Amino acid sequence: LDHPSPVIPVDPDACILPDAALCAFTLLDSVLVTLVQGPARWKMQLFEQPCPGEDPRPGGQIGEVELSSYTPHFLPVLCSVSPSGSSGGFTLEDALFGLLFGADATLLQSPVVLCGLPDGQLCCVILKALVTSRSAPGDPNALVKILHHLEEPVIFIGALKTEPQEDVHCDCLVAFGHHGRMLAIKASWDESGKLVPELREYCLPGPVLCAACGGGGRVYHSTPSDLCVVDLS
Amino acid sequence: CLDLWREKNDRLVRQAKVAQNSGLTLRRQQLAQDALEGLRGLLHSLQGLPAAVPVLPLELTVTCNFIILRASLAQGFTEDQAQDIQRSLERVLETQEEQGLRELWDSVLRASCLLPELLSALHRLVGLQAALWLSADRLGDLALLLETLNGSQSGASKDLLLLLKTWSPPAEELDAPLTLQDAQGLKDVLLTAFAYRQGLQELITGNPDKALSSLHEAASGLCPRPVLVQVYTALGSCHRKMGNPQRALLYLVAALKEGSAWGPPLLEASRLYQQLGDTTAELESLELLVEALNVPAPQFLIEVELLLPPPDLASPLHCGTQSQTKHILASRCLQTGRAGDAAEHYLDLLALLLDSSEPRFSPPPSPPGPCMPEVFLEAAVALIQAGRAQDALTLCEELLSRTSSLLPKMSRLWEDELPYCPLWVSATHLLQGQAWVQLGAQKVAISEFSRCLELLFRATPEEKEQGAAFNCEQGCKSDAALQQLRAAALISRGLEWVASGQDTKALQDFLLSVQMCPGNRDTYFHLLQTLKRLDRRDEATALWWRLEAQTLWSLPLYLESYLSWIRPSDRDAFLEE
Ligand SMILES: [Zn+2]
Repeated sequence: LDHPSPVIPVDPDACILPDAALCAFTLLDSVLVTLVQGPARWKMQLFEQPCPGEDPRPGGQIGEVELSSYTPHFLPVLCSVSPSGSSGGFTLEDALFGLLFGADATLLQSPVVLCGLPDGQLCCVILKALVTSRSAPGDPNALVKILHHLEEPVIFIGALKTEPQEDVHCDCLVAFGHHGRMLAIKASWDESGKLVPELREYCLPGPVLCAACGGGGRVYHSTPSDLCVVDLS
Repeated sequence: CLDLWREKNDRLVRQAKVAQNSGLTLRRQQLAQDALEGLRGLLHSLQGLPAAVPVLPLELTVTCNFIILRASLAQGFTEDQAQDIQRSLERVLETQEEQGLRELWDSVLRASCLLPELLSALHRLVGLQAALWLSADRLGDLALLLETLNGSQSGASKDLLLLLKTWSPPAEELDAPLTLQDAQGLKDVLLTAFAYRQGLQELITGNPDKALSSLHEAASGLCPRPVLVQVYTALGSCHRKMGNPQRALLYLVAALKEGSAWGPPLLEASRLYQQLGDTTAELESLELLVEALNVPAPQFLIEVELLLPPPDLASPLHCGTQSQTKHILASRCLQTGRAGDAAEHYLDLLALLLDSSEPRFSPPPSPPGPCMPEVFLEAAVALIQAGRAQDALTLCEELLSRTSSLLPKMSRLWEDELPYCPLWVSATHLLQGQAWVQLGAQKVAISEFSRCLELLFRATPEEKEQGAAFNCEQGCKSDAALQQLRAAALISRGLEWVASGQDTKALQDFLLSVQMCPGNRDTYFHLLQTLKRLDRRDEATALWWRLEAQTLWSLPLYLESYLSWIRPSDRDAFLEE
């Protein structure tokens, strides 16, 4: 951003990993999870990213996978969901973390990556579990799993502090369809002395166009008519 | 006009080859993608024409250089290249003389049997699409195509290897528009690559004798060192299966020497020493392999690696990462009875997995292995047998600390099959008990055993009604694991009533264990010892008869090692008394 007419064209010297088929990508602390359209089956990749201020490099690919469920305008979306105790993403709270990603993720204290795809279904992949090689190829049916099948494309995934009563230990999971199926999840531990998941498929109006998250369970979304707002708090 | 297009083709081929030979990781791919856009735009320009005679062998030279540099960059064949072949094939067909590739090829090869002087490019195009069918595993109709290319009366030869041997390259490739690679360079590649693939496929299906031939064929000829290494290791695997130890070792040593990547050799070595029973050498191979795996160019050309398949689990060339093998070592160390050492390894494993924030990630064991709570439990079992029980409590307590939020709230405790608890939680109370036994605390021991027993009966672990996570599929679901663990904790309790001098309560627990697993015999030793102490005759003989009426499948490892640990050596001697 220092970067020693006010317009400045970029020279291809600045290009890093020109994979030229990559549809979406996100970042965590020291890692650069990307997601690249191959042929029919889309494949997630995972790179290093050198922590010291050097030539800004990717490094050599730690891992890949194949999102076997996806067989194709709408780019997919990625979200990091690290837990508390372990970053551009969202940190969940431990009870929820444990409900959704299980003991493995809890114990390794592993970030998790939620990919919503234009297909609709929204799959998660554990990073620590995603280390592979040419002698050790990443097994899809084991390594990538699928929370929920929205019927419709996916626009936004987030997390919210309901019960507010930067590092906020969110409690709520939000997904959002193009056509306006919102879906929220939260942890209960109700009724049997057992942890249970709270599903809600709400149904807002409209084609939704964008979404964000504001202090305390409010979700600013934008139908084609006007900037609307929803509260879960 | 065709002079300019051909000069352009020559320029982009020269550019691609300069990129291949020299450069760094970026500038290589930058010039390569520039050349790729060039050949794409030139293919569109050439397809702009109706394909007459003099544009054809240029269009095909472009098409060949395009699919080549496409798959070399994409790093794998696919179907876009096959459809571009179909395009070039319709361009051949509509010039001189629709349904599917086989009959299309038969008609285009019929047109080549009319001999237009472009057979050097047609055979190269056949080479590329044969490579495509091979990497896509479309072996049957590929034999049909090459059988149509060569004489038809050699059709009884269904085996592909002889078919690729008879398939000649058509010409010395005279001064045509320049190309990146010749049909001979494809011939050598297709031979070794199919031979390799076929050898491994026959290997997995239990013909490690027939495999040797195919692999020697794959060895003799064009064989890049990386695959020569994998071949040798496969030969070591074939020898290990047949029986011949010394040839096996010889192949493995050769593979180590030639190789810069000597993991799968040392894994096969270890599986060999396991066959011979040289446990110390086995462990030493794996010990070496860990230090080995501590250490971690793509040419614009079609090589073998692009064609070789990613390996499976049955292969001898499946070698996981440092962490999945440090777990193999520690598992075999615990399986053997070197528990002091096993404790050190397991603390190094958990150190890798949980001190993983900064460096490159070290993964937990694969799914067919243990889940991550079973790794902590095996760790605790190992430190218990080492005589380090005060550490196996800080282990179990840390496991229940990090997963508190998962554990049930035990309000069902008041209300007392329906509620849910995974086995690894019960098992932790069981081990946390046996830990107190070894430190000599009768009260809290019987307490902890009882808590485990409660969780096993007033809850079900196999509640796969609601799929809430990455649940444990296999290790913490097995009914054999549940019944053996029930019996284990009942026994582990019964002996504490005996140690404290409450033999009637002990008797009750051993009876229940007998009711649960009547084919374990650890139960019976303890039961018959008690009845022989108190009221020998009738009940003792009655249970002999039960045993002789009676007279392991897939347990988890932490449970196997706990049972092998508590059981007494003088069992069958007493069982024959
Ligand atoms: Zn398990």
